Amino acid sequence: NLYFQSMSVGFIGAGQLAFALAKGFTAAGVLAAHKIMASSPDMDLATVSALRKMGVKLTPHNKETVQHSDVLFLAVKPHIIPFILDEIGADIEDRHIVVSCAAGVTISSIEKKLSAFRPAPRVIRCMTNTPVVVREGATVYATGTHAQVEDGRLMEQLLSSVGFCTEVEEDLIDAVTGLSGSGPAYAFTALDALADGGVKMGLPRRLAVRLGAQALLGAAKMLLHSEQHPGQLKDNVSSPGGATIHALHVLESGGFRSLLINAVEASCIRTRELQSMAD
Amino acid sequence: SMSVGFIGAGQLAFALAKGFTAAGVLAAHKIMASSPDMDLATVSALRKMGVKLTPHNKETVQHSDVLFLAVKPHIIPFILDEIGADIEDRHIVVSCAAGVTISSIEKKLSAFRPAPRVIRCMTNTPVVVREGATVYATGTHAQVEDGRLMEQLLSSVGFCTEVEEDLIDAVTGLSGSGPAYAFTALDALADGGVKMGLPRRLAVRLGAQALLGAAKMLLHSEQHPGQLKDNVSSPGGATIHALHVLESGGFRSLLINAVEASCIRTRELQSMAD
Amino acid sequence: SMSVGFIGAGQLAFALAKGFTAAGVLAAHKIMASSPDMDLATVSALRKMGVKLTPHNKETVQHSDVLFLAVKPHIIPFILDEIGADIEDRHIVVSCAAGVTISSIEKKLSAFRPAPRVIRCMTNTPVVVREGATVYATGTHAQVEDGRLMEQLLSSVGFCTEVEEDLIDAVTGLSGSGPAYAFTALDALADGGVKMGLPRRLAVRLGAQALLGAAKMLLHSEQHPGQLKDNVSSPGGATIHALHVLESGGFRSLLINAVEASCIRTRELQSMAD
Amino acid sequence: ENLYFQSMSVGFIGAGQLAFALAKGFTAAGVLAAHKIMASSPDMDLATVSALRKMGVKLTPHNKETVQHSDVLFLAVKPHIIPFILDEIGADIEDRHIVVSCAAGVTISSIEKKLSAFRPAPRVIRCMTNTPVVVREGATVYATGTHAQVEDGRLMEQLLSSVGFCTEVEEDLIDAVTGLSGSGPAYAFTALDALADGGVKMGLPRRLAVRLGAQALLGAAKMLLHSEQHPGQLKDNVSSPGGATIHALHVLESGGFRSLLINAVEASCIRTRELQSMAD
Amino acid sequence: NLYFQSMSVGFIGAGQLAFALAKGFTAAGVLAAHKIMASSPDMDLATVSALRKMGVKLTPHNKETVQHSDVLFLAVKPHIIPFILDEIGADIEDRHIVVSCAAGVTISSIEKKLSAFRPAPRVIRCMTNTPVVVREGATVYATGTHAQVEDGRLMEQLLSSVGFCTEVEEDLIDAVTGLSGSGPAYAFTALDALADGGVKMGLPRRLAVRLGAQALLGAAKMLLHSEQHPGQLKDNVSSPGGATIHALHVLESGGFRSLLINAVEASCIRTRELQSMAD
Ligand SMILES: NC(=O)C1=CN([C@@H]2O[C@H](COP(=O)(O)OP(=O)(O)OC[C@H]3O[C@@H](n4cnc5c(N)ncnc54)[C@H](O)[C@@H]3O)[C@@H](O)[C@H]2O)C=CC1
Ligand SMILES: NC(=O)C1=CN([C@@H]2O[C@H](COP(=O)(O)OP(=O)(O)OC[C@H]3O[C@@H](n4cnc5c(N)ncnc54)[C@H](O)[C@@H]3O)[C@@H](O)[C@H]2O)C=CC1
Ligand SMILES: NC(=O)C1=CN([C@@H]2O[C@H](COP(=O)(O)OP(=O)(O)OC[C@H]3O[C@@H](n4cnc5c(N)ncnc54)[C@H](O)[C@@H]3O)[C@@H](O)[C@H]2O)C=CC1
Ligand SMILES: NC(=O)C1=CN([C@@H]2O[C@H](COP(=O)(O)OP(=O)(O)OC[C@H]3O[C@@H](n4cnc5c(N)ncnc54)[C@H](O)[C@@H]3O)[C@@H](O)[C@H]2O)C=CC1
Ligand SMILES: NC(=O)C1=CN([C@@H]2O[C@H](COP(=O)(O)OP(=O)(O)OC[C@H]3O[C@@H](n4cnc5c(N)ncnc54)[C@H](O)[C@@H]3O)[C@@H](O)[C@H]2O)C=CC1
Ligand SMILES: O=C(O)[C@H]1CCCS1
Ligand SMILES: O=C(O)[C@H]1CCCS1
Ligand SMILES: O=C(O)[C@H]1CCCS1
Ligand SMILES: O=C(O)[C@H]1CCCS1
Ligand SMILES: O=C(O)[C@H]1CCCS1
Repeated sequence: NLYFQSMSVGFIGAGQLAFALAKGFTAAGVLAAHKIMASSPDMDLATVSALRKMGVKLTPHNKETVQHSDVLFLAVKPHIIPFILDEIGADIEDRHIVVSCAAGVTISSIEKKLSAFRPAPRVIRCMTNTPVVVREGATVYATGTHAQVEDGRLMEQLLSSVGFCTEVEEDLIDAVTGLSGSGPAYAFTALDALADGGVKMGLPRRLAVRLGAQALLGAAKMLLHSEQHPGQLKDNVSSPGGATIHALHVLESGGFRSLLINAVEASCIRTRELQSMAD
Repeated sequence: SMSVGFIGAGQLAFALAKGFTAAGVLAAHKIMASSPDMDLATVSALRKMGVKLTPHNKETVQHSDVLFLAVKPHIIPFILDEIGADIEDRHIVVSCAAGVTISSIEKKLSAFRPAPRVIRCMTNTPVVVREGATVYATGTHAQVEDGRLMEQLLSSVGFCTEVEEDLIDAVTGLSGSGPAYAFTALDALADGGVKMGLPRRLAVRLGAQALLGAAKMLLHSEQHPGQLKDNVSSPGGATIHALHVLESGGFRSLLINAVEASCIRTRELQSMAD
Repeated sequence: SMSVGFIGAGQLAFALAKGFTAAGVLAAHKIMASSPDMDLATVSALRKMGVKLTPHNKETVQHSDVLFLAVKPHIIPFILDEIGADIEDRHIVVSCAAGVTISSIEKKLSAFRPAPRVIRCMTNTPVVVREGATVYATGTHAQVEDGRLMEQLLSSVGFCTEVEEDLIDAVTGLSGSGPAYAFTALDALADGGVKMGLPRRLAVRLGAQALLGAAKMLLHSEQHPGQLKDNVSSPGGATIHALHVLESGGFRSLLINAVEASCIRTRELQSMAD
Repeated sequence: ENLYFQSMSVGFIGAGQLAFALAKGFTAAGVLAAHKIMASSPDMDLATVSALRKMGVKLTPHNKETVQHSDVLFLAVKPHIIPFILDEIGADIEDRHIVVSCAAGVTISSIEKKLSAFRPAPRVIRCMTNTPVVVREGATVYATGTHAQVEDGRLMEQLLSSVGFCTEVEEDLIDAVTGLSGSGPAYAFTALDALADGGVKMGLPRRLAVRLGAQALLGAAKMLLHSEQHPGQLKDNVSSPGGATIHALHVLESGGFRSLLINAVEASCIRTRELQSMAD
Repeated sequence: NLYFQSMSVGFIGAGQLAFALAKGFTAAGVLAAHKIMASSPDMDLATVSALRKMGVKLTPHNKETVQHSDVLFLAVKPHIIPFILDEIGADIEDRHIVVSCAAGVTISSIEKKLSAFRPAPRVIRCMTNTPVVVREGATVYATGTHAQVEDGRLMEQLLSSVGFCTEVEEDLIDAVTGLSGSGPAYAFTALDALADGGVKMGLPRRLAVRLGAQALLGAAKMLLHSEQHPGQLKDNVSSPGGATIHALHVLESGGFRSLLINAVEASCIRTRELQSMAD
């Protein structure tokens, strides 16, 4: 029974993430679409067209988003953030909570830019992922220097309506980016390959995609609702000498586990590397 | 009414001049190319087509309105110092050299006359069959009509779109080097056909036709390349068995490696220039 | 004046009917296709084009002069037992099924009427953009004009040549499965473009255009694919660096592996049929 | 012929494998009398020295004697020895000398800098050759230095063409030539050893396998040199569809055979550049 | 000063090998081109066009080649040999020496076919390679049951005019096929790759191809003219710590030697496998 009646939300940037969050927020019923505004310099985007059909207000002018909004999501690519902050810094007011969703971009770099215009900008940094669009996101956030305690509580309330959400220290966010930020892409890759495996063994592609996705969804839910180690859940599937343990062996023979560690590491390191180039 | 020149009379200049004249947008007599070796195979070819040839880059500049630089990247600075005093208000200088930045070209030419009109492009050899892939970036002093003239000319020999200059090194790694990746693949596919009993000539023809048709399908489709792949393979069938052996060798990762390596080498060469 | 039927209304039947009608060689109303699932996506598409649809394979046979079999290979014997008593002296039966031999088809149809006119072909999905690659072999009772009619029809949607039947399983591994190899390559090349900073849409477009143009160059050239590769790479340049990383992963061997695996699976499936 | 009646005196500083191979080639070509060649080394107990002596080449421990004897003077010592050599006999280089450095990686610039401290216009040529000059099938490139006369390059090409292929190049290609044709014979000997092992594994006597493998390589190389066709086209002409050769080419491809040869040319070229950076 | 004045040579098959041998024989001066006849069912072949320009007599009819010829080379693909022998078996005469160049095809299988028409066919089996076209071939031959001692001597004389030639026991020929029969293709592959290596390091392709080919030619000649082991010749190239030994290491790290053994083995095994399918 959650609903933010006095809250206006804006998105600077109207792409994949702004669409996913706006769709998730409106489906959760915590925000009416007409209380959301998004800005983009390209109104011929498929996400812009989708946001319009939801009822979200659209404008080319970032200043209009700022003037409309209380909670302001920065949903542009990381290298665009400093340009955005230069553009609307003079328009940030005491009432604004600035939530940066940009990969890698530090609270410090945002606060430095905005502080040149008005002291004490209220800044929150978050890392989320596209499954907020089906209200099953994974979101972490860190509060900035001037964020009030009620600001973090409000953001956790809002972002919990579209999936898991918890506060972290900011120095964990680049690693979260490599795990759950990039994570859905690892899963989409895995599901494409599992479906290819099903097709190879005789299944129609449509059925293979449905079954592989249901298997992943079910297993993830089991782990979330269980207190047992994933190794123990794995042990429950494989009967001695059976089909599953034969398949697990071929995964191990290819270093399957190491590839996933490699992936989380590479996304995290690239996230750190990009920000060091920014600074 | 346009007059076009090429500094350099090698593979790219031939490919572009053959495409332009085949497209009809340019008559061979409006094209002049220069090279210090007038006994080159490509120079002989351009002569048969009707293109004017000269050893003197100054003559090419004097006749051209649009001037293409089609020499190797390390030669661009030498060329710019030889012809810089000959550039005029009318000239559009189109650099085709891999890696060479608009800034480096504009710096050299500005020592002689301010506001040189510079465009940088990355194209590829299939312009010779009017199926090239071309991107271009406009310089500080290019007029808006300069970019439109450029896009009109290069669209006649393939795909053409404007990009920001900071994308061009990556384009080089993808569509600039791309034809070589395809020629390697076609040689190997033909070897596979021969191993399974096909005459070499038929294998080359079938492999090339298969790649051409698939590329055309993807260009004409709004569907994802993975969806088009799913349409080929029946469950349990021959295609999905072959796709597995490609995946087992990391086929996808090799092509990613290639684009990266070409792009990185392009960036590395230009850092050496600067 | 020709009437064409398809038994099966799936991906291949759609692709061939779209190519035929786009080529102008066949009006959509002269084509009938049958399928047991009239709520298929491809069946809806054929209906929009003007193709006649029916659930009854007998109706397709009754209207067709040329009859394409475009069902999965394990279904061919079932189809031949359902329609065998309906084949006539006028019919040319064109089997498109992977692996299925002319001998197996002629044996089944001969139980009903002697001298069935049978042609086996291997084509691919790019017939839908009239750039298919098709081979065909004529059966024991096909007249000489039957092969010429077949080549005329299939040349309208791509390359077409007659082969001995014992080459068709290898052709399957090369140009039949080939589009899937190209779609995989194009997905990966686009990923490489994105890694180096290109938007995904531009990377897909440039990669596909590069492969299309290179394939067209090879088809229009008498030069060896290795010679065309040599023309792309400058000494020390970006392309030769990328070619090295392809060679280091055994890129060529993977494509040979793929053709072999598809051909072998085709042979294996037909041995299972027999 | 014309070079023979030129009665050239040749010297080698260094009496090792390259000096032996060149001396053997020049004398077998009839361009030089063995006794018009002089070679020096501090180690007069080397096998190459005994072979040179048996040939009739003049041997001396004293590099100055080689210089004074010579009209064309080959520097055939290890790359890191070249600067010591140039310090030692630099004062003995005369205006009549053509100094030909064979040393891997050593630049014309580095040599001219040493020698210019003594006479102002030392005539320097840099070359890269290989051991098959010993059977007059060498592969040789050379670049002319700042003060080499046009006749000096032509004389050098005449001389080195008598023992194989020879062509002028820009100096900045020579490190790459080193990795290809300089080191190349060692790749070929490795390949010939391995091909012979393959012959032996399949049942051939070793002597026959070595002979057939070497003859195969020689004939294939000669074909390519005498053909205007691409090596891939010549390869295509060997393999029938489904046949033995295309099966063998597949297993080469599956091992990255091509990439190994690229790796080798690269590795030798890079090592050549890396040593010279250590020098300069 | 060799010349076979009373010898007429025929080729059944007018493809790559017939062209290479006819070009080699005529360049050696041991045969006039007009004393050579070749037959093929396809007179629109590039090799047929090349043979015509040399002066070689051409016919579509294999029977004409047989009637013209004394020495008859079978230069068709191995699976065509039994069809050929059926076709012209009745036309073999006492004077004919039948030389089969077909990979894998045994003397026994040829003699069995031809003996059904006339006893004691004179059969020689040979394995050669395309460098006979530059008179640097590598050829072995085995004499059949009814070949006279002068027949082998004559064939060794003829084939020695286009390269190395020696007699072997027939059971060595499949292995020779894997080594020197297929060998030129291994070399063309190696030269293409070496040239790519030169281009990568800055050489023009034309120069790189010329230098790589000269290097291989020179090294092979050195080995042929030396009594030393190839390992010893290799040692003479590499100075301690130098460029060559660095390159040899990277070849060894990739198992370069094993790939060449693999190749000879695979060609030999395929040659045996094909013939077992023939029989
Ligand atoms: N897509 C994902 O999976 C997630 C993305 N993120 C972060 O969200 C941000 C955006 O990601 P996507 O939405 O995927 O990017 P996207 O590229 O889909 O949308 C980007 C939007 O920014 C707009 N834009 C460009 N310049 C602008 C300007 N000057 N003012 C306003 N809008 C401008 C573009 O027109 C486009 O609408 C990035 O920083 C990314 O790290 C974080 C979590 C997950
Ligand atoms: N060939 C390709 O696939 C493409 C090449 N490019 C770029 O085009 C340029 C040349 O490419 P290619 O034509 O392949 O090189 P190329 O080597 O075939 O032709 C180069 C031409 O420049 C001439 N040249 C050398 N010095 C000269 C001088 N001082 N004045 C005038 N002409 C001179 C050479 O004689 C030769 O004719 C390079 O910058 C390359 O990056 C870009 C896209 C594709
Ligand atoms: N899709 C491709 O890339 C190509 C496929 N082929 C061959 O074409 C045939 C089919 O290929 P796709 O169209 O991809 O299969 P598909 O599965 O897309 O269409 C198969 C059609 O057969 C219909 N069908 C099933 N049982 C039937 C019956 N008893 N009577 C009539 N119709 C029936 C199915 O309902 C479906 O519409 C296969 O033999 C395949 O080897 C050959 C070349 C290329
Ligand atoms: N061996 C080869 O394959 C080729 C060698 N080269 C170059 O030729 C040069 C020598 O090569 P190798 O003859 O193989 O070396 P090597 O070591 O066989 O002969 C070197 C000779 O230098 C002599 N030497 C050492 N210090 C000396 C000094 N202070 N004064 C005079 N002589 C001295 C040694 O005693 C020995 O006789 C090297 O620079 C190498 O890069 C280049 C082309 C091919
Ligand atoms: N190309 C090579 O590197 C070498 C090939 N060989 C052997 O030589 C034989 C031929 O090899 P290539 O010449 O490369 O084949 P190829 O395919 O170049 O020439 C084959 C010739 O046979 C002709 N032919 C087909 N049916 C015929 C018939 N019924 N009567 C007469 N001629 C007919 C074809 O029209 C063509 O002219 C094969 O058995 C092969 O094993 C042996 C040593 C080396
Ligand atoms: O014992 C096994 O592995 C079976 C149970 C899980 C699916 S297969
Ligand atoms: O894989 C399949 O189902 C067939 C499709 C066309 C070539 S093989
Ligand atoms: O490799 C090269 O020399 C350039 C050719 C076009 C793309 S990069
Ligand atoms: O077709 C082939 O591969 C044979 C040719 C000569 C060596 S084996
Ligand atoms: O010592 C070395 O390896 C040099 C001699 C051969 C070419 S490079």
